[PDB]
Amino acid sequence: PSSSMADFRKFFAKAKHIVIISGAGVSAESGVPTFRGAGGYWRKWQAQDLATPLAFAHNPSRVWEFYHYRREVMGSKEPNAGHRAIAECETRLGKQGRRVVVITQNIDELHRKAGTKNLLEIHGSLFKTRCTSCGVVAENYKSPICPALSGKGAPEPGTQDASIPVEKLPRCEEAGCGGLLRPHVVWFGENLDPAILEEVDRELAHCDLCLVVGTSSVVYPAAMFAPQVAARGVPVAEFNTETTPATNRFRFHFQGPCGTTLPEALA
Amino acid sequence: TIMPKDIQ
Ligand SMILES: [Zn+2]
Repeated sequence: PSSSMADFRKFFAKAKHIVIISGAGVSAESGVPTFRGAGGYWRKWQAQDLATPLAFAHNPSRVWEFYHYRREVMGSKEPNAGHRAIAECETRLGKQGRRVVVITQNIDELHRKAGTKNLLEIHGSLFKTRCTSCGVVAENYKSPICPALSGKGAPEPGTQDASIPVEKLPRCEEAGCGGLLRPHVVWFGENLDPAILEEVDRELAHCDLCLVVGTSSVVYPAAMFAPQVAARGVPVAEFNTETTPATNRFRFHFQGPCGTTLPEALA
Repeated sequence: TIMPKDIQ
């Protein structure tokens, strides 16, 4: 693919419907542990080990420890220059009658914290719960999410399983439900929300410009989103520290932290 | 036909 910014900036100068798809690179640049590999571990596991309905079924305490860690750690993280540039870009192009939509794979809400409005969080949120009994989805920023998790979730291996009994894990507070809560996060082996997918479809169908920022394009179906946009001929710009299995299907490929390239690229 | 969330 090209690495010519002047040429990217041509299309960008005129684009009316920009779709910006983001992945864990963008969060990593804020200091958010994304447990992707080849050295993204929590104790002895990575996301694909613990972010699964099987992991949750067999050890709900350990999965809760993991997401508890990840919730707490966010207290000190801020959005980075890439987040801000995306958010200001939206605000600016907005005024000019031009559309910017963010489609994120990330569950950390940094795009929201930065000021992004048109945000599709296709894999859910660290700060939302769903009740496994009644299905209610609720925002939850509570630190700690429950008393029994106070002081738990330490990432060092060797760390002992808290083994909270399920009664003392996060429970639904809807009168007379009592159900066990889970993170409102799309796990491996689960479906994305079809209502969210239809939105994403509408956005990809109607876009004239597409950016794919800090994604390693190995997570499906999100990995198909940008290639689909390049398949109607629409230019896709990959912003990434590395090349990916998707790279040669795109128009551009800008190397480096999204924090460095995006503020230039979306000025 | 769309598949569940997977790592390839
Ligand atoms: Zn409930």
